[PDB]
Amino acid sequence: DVPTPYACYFQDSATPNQEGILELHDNIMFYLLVILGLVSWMLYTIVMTYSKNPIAYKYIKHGQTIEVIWTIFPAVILLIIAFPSFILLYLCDEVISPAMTIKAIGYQWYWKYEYSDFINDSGETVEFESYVIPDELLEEGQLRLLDTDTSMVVPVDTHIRFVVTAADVIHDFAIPSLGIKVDATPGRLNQVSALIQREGVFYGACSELCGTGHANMPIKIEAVSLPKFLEWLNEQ
Amino acid sequence: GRIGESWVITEGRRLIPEIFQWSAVLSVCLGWPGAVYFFSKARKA
Amino acid sequence: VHFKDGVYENIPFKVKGRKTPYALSHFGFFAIGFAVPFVACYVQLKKSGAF
Amino acid sequence: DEETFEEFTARYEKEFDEAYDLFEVQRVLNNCFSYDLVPAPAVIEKALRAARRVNDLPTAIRVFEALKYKVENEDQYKAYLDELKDVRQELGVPLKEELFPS
Amino acid sequence: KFVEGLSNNKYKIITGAWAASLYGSWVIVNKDPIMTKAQKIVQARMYAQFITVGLLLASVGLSMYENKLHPNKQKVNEMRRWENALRVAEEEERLEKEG
Amino acid sequence: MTHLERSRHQQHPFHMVMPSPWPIVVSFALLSLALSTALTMHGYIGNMNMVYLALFVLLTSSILWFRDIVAEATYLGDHTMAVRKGINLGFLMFVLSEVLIFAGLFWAYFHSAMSPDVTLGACWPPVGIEAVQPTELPLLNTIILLSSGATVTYSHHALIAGNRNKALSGLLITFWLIVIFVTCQYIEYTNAAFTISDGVYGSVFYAGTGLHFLHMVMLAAMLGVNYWRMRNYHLTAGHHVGYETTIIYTHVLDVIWLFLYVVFYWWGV
Amino acid sequence: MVQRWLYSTNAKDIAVLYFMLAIFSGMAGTAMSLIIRLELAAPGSQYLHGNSQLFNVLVVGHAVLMIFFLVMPALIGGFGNYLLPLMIGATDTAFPRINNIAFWVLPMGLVCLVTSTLVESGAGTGWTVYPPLSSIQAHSGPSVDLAIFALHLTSISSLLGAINFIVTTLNMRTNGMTMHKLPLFVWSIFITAFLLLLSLPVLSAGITMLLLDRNFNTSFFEVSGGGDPILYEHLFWFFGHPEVYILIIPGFGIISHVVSTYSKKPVFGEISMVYAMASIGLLGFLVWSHHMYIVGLDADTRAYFTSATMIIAIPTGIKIFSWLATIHGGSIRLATPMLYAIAFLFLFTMGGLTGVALANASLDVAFHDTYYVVGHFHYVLSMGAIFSLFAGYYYWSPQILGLNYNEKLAQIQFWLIFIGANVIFFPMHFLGINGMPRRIPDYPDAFAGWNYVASIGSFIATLSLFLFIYILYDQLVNGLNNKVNNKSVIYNKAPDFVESNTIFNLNTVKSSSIEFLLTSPPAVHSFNTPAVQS
Amino acid sequence: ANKVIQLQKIFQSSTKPLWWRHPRSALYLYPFYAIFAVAVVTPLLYIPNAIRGIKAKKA
Amino acid sequence: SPLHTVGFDARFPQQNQTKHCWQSYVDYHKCVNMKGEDFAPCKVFWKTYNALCPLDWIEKWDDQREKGIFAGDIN
Ligand code: HEA
Ligand code: HEA
Ligand code: CUA
Ligand SMILES: [Ca+2]
Ligand SMILES: [Cu+2]
Ligand SMILES: [Mg+2]
Repeated sequence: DVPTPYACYFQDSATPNQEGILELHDNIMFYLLVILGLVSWMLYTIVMTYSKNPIAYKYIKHGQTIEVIWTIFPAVILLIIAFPSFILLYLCDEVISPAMTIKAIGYQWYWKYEYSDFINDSGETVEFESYVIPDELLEEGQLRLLDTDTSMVVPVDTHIRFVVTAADVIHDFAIPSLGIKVDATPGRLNQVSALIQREGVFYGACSELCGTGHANMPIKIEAVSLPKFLEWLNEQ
Repeated sequence: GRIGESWVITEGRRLIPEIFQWSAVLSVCLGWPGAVYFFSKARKA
Repeated sequence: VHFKDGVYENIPFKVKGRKTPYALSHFGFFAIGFAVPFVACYVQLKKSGAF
Repeated sequence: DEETFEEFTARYEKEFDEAYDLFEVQRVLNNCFSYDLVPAPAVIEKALRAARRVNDLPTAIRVFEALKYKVENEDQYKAYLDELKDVRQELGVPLKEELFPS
Repeated sequence: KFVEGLSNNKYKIITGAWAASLYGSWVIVNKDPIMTKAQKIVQARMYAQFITVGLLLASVGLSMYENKLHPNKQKVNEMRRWENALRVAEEEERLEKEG
Repeated sequence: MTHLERSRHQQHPFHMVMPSPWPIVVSFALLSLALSTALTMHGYIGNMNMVYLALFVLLTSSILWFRDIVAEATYLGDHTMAVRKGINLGFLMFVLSEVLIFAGLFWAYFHSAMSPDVTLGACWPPVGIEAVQPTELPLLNTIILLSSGATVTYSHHALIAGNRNKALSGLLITFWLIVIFVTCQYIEYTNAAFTISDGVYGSVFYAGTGLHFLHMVMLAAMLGVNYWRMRNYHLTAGHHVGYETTIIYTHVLDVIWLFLYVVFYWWGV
Repeated sequence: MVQRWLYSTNAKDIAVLYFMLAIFSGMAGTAMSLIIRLELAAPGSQYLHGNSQLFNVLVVGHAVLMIFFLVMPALIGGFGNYLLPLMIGATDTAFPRINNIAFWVLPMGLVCLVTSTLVESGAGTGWTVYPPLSSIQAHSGPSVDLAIFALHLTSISSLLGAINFIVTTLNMRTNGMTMHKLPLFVWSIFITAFLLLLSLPVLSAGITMLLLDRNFNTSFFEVSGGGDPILYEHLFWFFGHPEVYILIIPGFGIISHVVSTYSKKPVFGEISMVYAMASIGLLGFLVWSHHMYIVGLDADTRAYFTSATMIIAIPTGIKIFSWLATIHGGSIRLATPMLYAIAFLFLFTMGGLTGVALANASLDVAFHDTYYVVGHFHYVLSMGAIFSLFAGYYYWSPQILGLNYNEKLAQIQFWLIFIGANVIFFPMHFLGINGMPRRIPDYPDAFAGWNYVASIGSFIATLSLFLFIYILYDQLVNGLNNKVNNKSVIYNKAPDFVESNTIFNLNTVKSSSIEFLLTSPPAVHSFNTPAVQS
Repeated sequence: ANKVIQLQKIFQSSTKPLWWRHPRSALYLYPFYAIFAVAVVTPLLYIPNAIRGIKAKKA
Repeated sequence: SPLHTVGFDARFPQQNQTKHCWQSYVDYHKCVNMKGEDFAPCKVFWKTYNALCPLDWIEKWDDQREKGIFAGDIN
């Protein structure tokens, strides 16, 4: 939900997409650690038993019965790591019957959010701009370069569809613990889905070089239960 | 024939210490940030 | 053109018979290269009023 | 090479018999110890006689140093030293360990 | 009948016909070798694109053979697309009124 | 020949070129061209005299380089068979690089046309744009290119066949047909409805056919220098490699003009 | 003195001019990376008083200088122009005036890049100069134009040299050398030149399109007008992945020479190494959209691109297993090129395994524009290509200079850069997996912990670079004395176990290429009569 | 008018550099060095105004 | 739940949805010439374009249809 100092792993998941991304990453890292242990063990044992070898076996050049094996074996380990990757790829793309759309438009160094479903009693579209709290006006306890003045509030256990675009340059709507990363280019509208499984607040940032205010461009998502979402939306 | 000591003994007494040396070199080559985190204040010690 | 052979004749710069020390030319060749981004930093900070 | 061990020994016996100077006997000895086999006793004997023909004594010591490095055990080395003892004492070459005792 | 069925495969048959004419004229120009390979390539290609430009003006000849079939297209199946996109909004409006 | 006299030659067929100033002169001309256009594009230089001077220096330095190449090939006898094969291979790699530039431009056209935007109207050619019809002048431009290739082919084979008047006249007809094509492209560019600023259509159209236009004006230049060297007896019946490169250049500009024709004028209207 | 070096027409002089420019620009790029990494050491403004534009301009300069002005003119420009004529037995390259202008257009790209820095604010856009940031609305002024002209002059150099290389090794091979009997470094420069010839056109087209968009009111990538910046991403990265295989393939050749001459046994399956390099070069044109996994492609687009990005792990795996097989059973002589080659064989595989983590578009949504990607590519760049570049210098420098280097200082320099580079680039995976984005001058305070240790490692790396500068000084001044005393390795191959010290003296060098048989510093006319080979 | 043998006998039997061996080379080479010498140093004079930010006078 | 949204459509089931909002906009504005006022399913198009197309684009396109510069066929 937030980066921690000296961390070395993912942020804690909140969507099924991110919890699948974590499992695919660990499944890949399994066989990656097998291959790393193999080649590092060979690279250790060879230079520790043949640095002190005074006769070089200079007639070993072909090895036919094992070149085919170390061509074939990387291919089957590629197949094994590629089997769940295709399943996740073709699972994360379907945006089937969402209960909410939210547009996120990246301007130069603010984001502009727009709930556009008219489920309100007001019946009008809800938009607001969320700027970074500057460093001199941070009241005490606030997270530097992460906190904003307004927030994007989303209900939990709801299929949400984020439609992402930009206005002037290319930005990136990215939240890692939700596991959404989507380029905001000024010509087109992309979409991602999410289902938030737990309430809380999740931070993200513009992951595309927007210019001189690129570091000062954060995303803050408060996921609440659906009553509290409704009473938030009744104002703005 | 198979003259002399067995090959499992001959190569076990060579390969056993290099396993431990490889373990030490690999853990200092990969787990060297653990030595910084252990002395950092984020561990609260 | 027939050119001179030998050990020091393959380099555009003079090393052995000089009236100045060679370390002057050698380390001032590389300190200029290390010092181009500092000239860059100085002029783009003087243009932005930080100095 | 799909060579059997016997074709190796019969190739290198007649290869050691046709070396004619110190470059050639050292070269042939090098590329017969650069294989994945300790040479048979017969080709080591032919190597000793070849180093006798060229009249170089440290190559006939380096033959035994090479097969010490080449065998798997020290009892394989002592088996070579058993029935290569007669040719070694006839030529009169010393092993390196008894020449430079540590 | 067949005419539009391979007249929307129109610029995908003529490039194949170009490739057919060059790589077919190649063996007829290469069967009598005394020229260098470059002169054979340039003469086979010189025949082949005379063939493709003649076939391309036969292409516009077919283009007005063919749309006395139905007049004023480039919009009369934007008619199709918009007409059934229209009443597929109709199929949704009803059983959300009655569902 | 004897060993004593064979030792007074090169022992290998390759051209050891004498040291020459034109690499560093063309490099400084490209520097001056870059630094002049990047400052006249933004108003730090008053007029275009610096860009004009830089392009003039660049062109004359290239001309002096080509003059030295002509001098080496004709007046010193330095181009053996291996050097000829190498020059032909280098020109073939060059024309492959330029075909790949055109493939990038065709990629730009296709990425704009395969599924167009919504700001043009899901339409190609866009609304309001009056496209160039492929029947009137570009048909004559295809005809005078397919015929220019046929002229330069008999000019080449009559240069090999010993004829002088039948090769010079064919080269002259080829050169005049190329400048007929260039003036017809100028007439189309003047009497065209859309300009290069009229959206992505004018962008990709004028990019592709204007790069072809620039290649054709360089083609007219090298056909002219081939006419000069054939009239002044530099070109011979067995050793004419700059002429051969120009023939290769005509026959690749022909086929890429055909691809520009059928894509930019038939499929894209 | 002006005709040998200004009017130059021999390849061995243009190679050392390439090398001087490469190490000058590498000092420039290392200074820029030191400023970047010094600003990134702690949260808040540290050394540049705010001013994130200057940070972005320095990142642009660092990337462009280190790629197009150090690694390409070092590897291709220096080592290819020097060694490929000497290893195919050519007297010179074909087209030598082209070979001279392909050097002399590089100082002009350098001066226009430096004045691109000095005009209005510099071009802070990344090295992938994406519109609409790189346009005229978001970047007003002549900064981006001059950066584009720097890329044009470097592309002119690397295209002319590529044509030169292709023709001179298809045409000027000596009289026993068929194409199957080429050295592996010649095959490296050959395949690299084809990748250059096939990829630099599309880059030149894309950035000329951008330049016309900036200055001539045309709209290729302007949305209000009909453009699309994804077209720029396609046209750029169709060059951009062949560019990074161009950066690594001569490194593969240098490693295959070094590993074999310091294992004292030939490369295990040489023709399969040639096939593997050719397959990497061919497949590198089919993978370009793995840098575009986020932009909004289809699912089948991304499925094909994960498949094609995955199946390039097979020939690189063949090469790396062949390197382990050609050091197995050897007689390893632990000299400085061998130390650099073993460090290549470890750290390049770690970078490649993070590369196959990135190859999955399913997973690259977690890692795109993070410091994980920065970790992958700085592994395979500053530990693949820089380590093979250092290996090539320490492998060929005493032969082609005539002056030996201090061996102990060289090994100190190796261990310092091997420590320092690991300390920079290994915590970047931790930062990237926790979510730290790219190209930011300032970060949230939770990323301070690994950023500090990375910028501590930066000083170790530049200290080893300063040590390398001193090693160059000691080689140029005391290089004739390093042969006399025992400060250097004179023979890179020891005698074999039964080879006498006097029988070694008639056959001092035992190489499979001509480069180590020549006279030290090689003659201005090497190969008067042509070399001959069975 | 077929001067090629007469020009071969000049270009081969000469001491001067190859771009100087023709008799008319002083007519090309002396203007070109002046035009080149102004063409390479006049943008370098405008480099400081471009650094300072001074645009030229147009109105 | 009172929460209801545009569902996915078989014409555009991929990630890019520009021609969802543009097509539903041009479909809505080429209703009301052929269809007219107060027609019950042209609010299907209305909910579809105003739920996923941004406000800048909507007001730009409405300005362009008052210009005569709109690149669709709604007359
Ligand atoms: C050639 C490739 C190369 C090399 C070697 C390096 C080397 C280094 N780089 Fe970087 N870097 C890039 C290519 C490279 N980089 C690219 C492409 C980007 C992307 C820019 C963008 O995002 O747009 C980038 C961006 C980048 C970032 C990400 C910042 C950002 O996203 O904005 C960081 C992080 O600190 C960084 C730091 C460093 C450091 C500390 C080194 C240190 O390793 C320096 C230490 C290295 C040496 C000391 C090498 C030896 C020096 C020589 C000169 C060799 C000489 C030898 C001979 C001539 C024989 N550079
Ligand atoms: C030195 C140049 C170089 C090399 C060789 C590579 C090698 C590879 N790279 Fe990398 N890459 C870059 C330079 C390079 N890269 C640069 C500069 C960027 C960032 C550009 C930018 O954004 O600015 C980048 C970023 C980049 C991306 C884009 C990610 C993103 O931007 O979001 C991807 C995506 O797939 C990628 C993957 C790979 C893969 C799969 C390989 C493979 O070729 C690696 C193959 C090697 C191995 C796989 C290890 C050895 C093999 C074995 C031990 C066999 C057994 C192993 C298996 C079977 C897996 N890298
Ligand atoms: Cu918005 Cu970066
Ligand atoms: Ca900072
Ligand atoms: Cu890539
Ligand atoms: Mg990105």
